[PDB]
Amino acid sequence: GPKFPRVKNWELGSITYDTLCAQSQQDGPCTPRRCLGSLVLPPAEQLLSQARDFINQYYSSIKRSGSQAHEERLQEVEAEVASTGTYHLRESELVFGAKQAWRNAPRCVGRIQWGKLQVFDARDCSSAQEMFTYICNHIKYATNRGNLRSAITVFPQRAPGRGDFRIWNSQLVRYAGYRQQDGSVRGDPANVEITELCIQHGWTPGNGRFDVLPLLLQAPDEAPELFVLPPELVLEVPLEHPTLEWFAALGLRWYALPAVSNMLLEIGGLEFSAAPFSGWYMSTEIGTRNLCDPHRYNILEDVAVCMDLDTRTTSSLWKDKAAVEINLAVLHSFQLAKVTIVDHHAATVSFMKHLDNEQKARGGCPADWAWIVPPISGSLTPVFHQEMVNYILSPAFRYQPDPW
Amino acid sequence: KFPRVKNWELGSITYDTLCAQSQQDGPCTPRRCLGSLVLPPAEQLLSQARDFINQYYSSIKRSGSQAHEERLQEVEAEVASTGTYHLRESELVFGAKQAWRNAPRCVGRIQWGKLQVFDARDCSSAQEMFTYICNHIKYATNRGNLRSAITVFPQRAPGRGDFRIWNSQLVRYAGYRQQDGSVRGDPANVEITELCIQHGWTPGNGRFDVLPLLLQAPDEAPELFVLPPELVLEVPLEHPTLEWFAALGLRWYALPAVSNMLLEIGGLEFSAAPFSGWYMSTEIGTRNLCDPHRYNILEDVAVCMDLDTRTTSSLWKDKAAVEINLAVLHSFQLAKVTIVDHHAATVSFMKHLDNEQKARGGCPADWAWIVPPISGSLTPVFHQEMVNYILSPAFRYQPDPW
Ligand code: HEM
Ligand code: HEM
Ligand SMILES: Cc1cc(N)nc(CCCCCO[C@H]2CNC[C@H]2Cc2cc(C)cc(N)n2)c1
Ligand SMILES: Cc1cc(N)nc(CCCCCO[C@H]2CNC[C@H]2Cc2cc(C)cc(N)n2)c1
Ligand SMILES: C[C@H](O)[C@H](O)[C@H]1CNc2nc(N)[nH]c(=O)c2N1
Ligand SMILES: C[C@H](O)[C@H](O)[C@H]1CNc2nc(N)[nH]c(=O)c2N1
Ligand SMILES: [Zn+2]
Repeated sequence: GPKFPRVKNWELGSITYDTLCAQSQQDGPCTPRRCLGSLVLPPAEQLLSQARDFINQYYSSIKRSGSQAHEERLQEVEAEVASTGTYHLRESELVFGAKQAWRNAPRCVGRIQWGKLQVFDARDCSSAQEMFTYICNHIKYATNRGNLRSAITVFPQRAPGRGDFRIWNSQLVRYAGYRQQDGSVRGDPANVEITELCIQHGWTPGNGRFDVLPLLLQAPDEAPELFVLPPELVLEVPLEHPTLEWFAALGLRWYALPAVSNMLLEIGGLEFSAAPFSGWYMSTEIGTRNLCDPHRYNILEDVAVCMDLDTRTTSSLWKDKAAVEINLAVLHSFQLAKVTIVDHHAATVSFMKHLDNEQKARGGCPADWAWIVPPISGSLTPVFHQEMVNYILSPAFRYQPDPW
Repeated sequence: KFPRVKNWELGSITYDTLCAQSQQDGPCTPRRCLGSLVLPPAEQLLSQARDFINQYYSSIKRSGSQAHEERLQEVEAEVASTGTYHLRESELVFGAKQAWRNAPRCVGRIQWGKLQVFDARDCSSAQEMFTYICNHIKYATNRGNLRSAITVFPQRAPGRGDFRIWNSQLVRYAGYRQQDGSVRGDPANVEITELCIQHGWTPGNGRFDVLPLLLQAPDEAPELFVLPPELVLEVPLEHPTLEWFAALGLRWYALPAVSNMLLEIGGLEFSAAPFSGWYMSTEIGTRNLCDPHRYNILEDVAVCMDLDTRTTSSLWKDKAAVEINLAVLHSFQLAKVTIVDHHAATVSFMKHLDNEQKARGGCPADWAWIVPPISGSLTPVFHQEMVNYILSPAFRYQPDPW
């Protein structure tokens, strides 16, 4: 074959060549000498070239590449950058850019859905209070009484010598994590720092395991302001198991809406520092990671004890048995509650379909194997057996430093 | 810059400095990561040779000695006259252990210093190869108390064909392709099965027929050798509580022994150098029995358990897999054959990472291979960042001989 990465599926014996990776402008963490794939954490004329590239992507997406409108838009952008140092996206350009950022996200297994994204344009927002209103609207629309809908809300872009719009919280919904006197944590240990930041900024803390955090919202060059979500806007699912009656007695729950709020959306050189987006959960994110990680709720031993498993020897597979029942409880409870959720089998089958769609549409799909393969039952899903090429395309969602 | 390597469960950071010692490239470039891929003159030989001799004398703390200097002259003298050289037995022993230590895909490396090395470099015929292989199997098997071992046959030489073992492992079950494309037995072994028959083997018709070995002395047709049934220890599979499981008629062999890899030491290449340890239960329970392109028994077990097969959200697949793994562990424990579960194995690997950090300043590891195929995030290795790179001595893939 050709001189592009050859990609193999070991289950089916089929081969593809990734030619899309040629479009990658930005380097990842690896070199010839060493693979750094498993690592969680990897303008002037510079703006113009990123902007030109994005405008070319837009016009090609609407099959008007080389058109008069295409060439006029290019001239517009360079003139605007020439005089002001920056430029602004048309509305349809933002919608295209946000969908493309999602389509481009190598860590997202949900990308079959990429073309179905509600884009709320909030580039008119001028205060923290209005951010909150926009966010509540997002949450209401996206939650939709359990019939979840993917959405993103985009706040004003970064601007030269003016402060950023930032949502301080890592997600729109987060449970408090309260550091105890003994040094243990009540609630979610992932959220200890954001919890202590909320208190420093005047929040009156609770002391439950599932206290919903307020939002800390920052408008340009202002201290962040604190906003409590009205509890009726935050849909949650109490967890029960279909046959283990005691599981409901554990008082476990999770919220419906996974909504990432700390990522930067980059489109044609422009940087949207506040641009929260939401989808629906894959069940392993809740049942395996959030509930069973040792550094999260860590409930495995408790569930195993209730199941009367032999927790004293690794070889009884007590961890695997408990984890499976916890995942089942998550699925069953969301289903009973009528809240959209997808299991890791159905999600990974749909990601394989996505890989085939993108092979034909673009000649490849950037994908992070370690993130795509679910954290339980890996080789039981078709993605385990699929080789993947990881690279950065733009538009992109990127990590950005915390605002404090 | 040297890689920062973080453990996300403990918050601890190390820096890998061992990777600087890498000379051969992996598949990745700055543009794109290819880490998930399964398949990625005299002065050149001389520099690899010297570097390996330096590794050796350093390992015995005699670096810079008379012995060291003289050995470097011997190697130099032999390469300059003949284009090649030969290893002393003790250097071979050191290189074999180092190749294993360096194997990025191996979760069992806490064991690396405990390897029995059989020198089979005085082998001159397929007949002799078979004798050496039977001794390896008998030693390694040890009536169920498994012992890691490697047997090293003669190195590649410029003027001739290679010594090769055609089979990918020393023990493999036949796969018989049916007229309608389906397979009886192990679908992974269809090609070696046909090669065996074609070289004269009378085939069986079972799901677990142990294959003969095809052994090749240089520039000769391979020869067929049936392993004596008493040499191949096997474990019938049953479940501690599910009575019908035994009725599935399942079984696996005790001894995992890879026989198709090339061992490279100091620039010299050992095209036949089979090595063996003991199994991690997920290799059998998860991959060999449940891969859809392997024995693919998930659905049969699910039905036997009376699971709801009609929907993925019942997690029938996850439930059947767990019980299959449990049966493997139980059965091996019952038969007194060494096995390690994925929790104990990954915990030991974490200890190995820490040992290697102190000893060498790093450890090459291939995350996708180290994390087990079920319950990944339930093991500590899932949460550990890892740097993959090629050090020498090394085990490598090589082309199939046919
Ligand atoms: C439609 C339902 C969706 C499902 C089932 C889904 C599934 C997932 C899963 C399972 C992860 C890994 C999360 C983890 O390990 O914590 C993920 C990560 C990601 N997803 Fe999707 N997703 C969906 C919608 C979306 C939407 C609407 C966007 C953006 C528009 C998106 C962009 C991302 C990004 C950027 C990451 C990486 C997060 C990070 O690095 O912190 N996802 N998603
Ligand atoms: C002591 C018992 C051992 C255990 C439990 C162990 C564990 C493993 C496991 C689980 C794999 C991945 C296998 C797969 O996914 O198919 C592996 C691969 C490997 N192991 Fe170890 N191992 C052990 C001994 C050894 C020994 C003695 C050597 C060499 C002297 C070795 C070298 C390798 C190599 C080269 C691979 C990669 C094989 C390939 O790429 O096909 N292992 N081992
Ligand atoms: C939109 C959406 C859908 C869906 N099903 N799931 C999600 C949740 C993704 C949340 C990912 C959280 O990532 C954190 C916690 N684990 C790894 C770490 C990676 C990371 C680091 C940083 C600095 C930021 C960030 N967003 N993500 C989001
Ligand atoms: C020593 C040892 C211990 C232990 N627990 N397990 C083993 C067996 C390792 C089996 C390796 C099988 O690898 C093949 C089949 N799946 C991935 C593929 C990788 C590969 C490709 C090629 C060309 C050769 C090769 N040896 N391995 C060996
Ligand atoms: C060290 C390792 O990269 C890390 O634990 C990764 C592995 N795979 C993952 N996969 C997903 N989806 N999410 C994660 O947070 C992680 N964590
Ligand atoms: C495509 C992907 O890399 C491939 O399926 C790998 C994943 N991880 C693995 N890990 C181990 N131990 N053995 C394997 O064969 C594989 N296969
Ligand atoms: Zn890489």
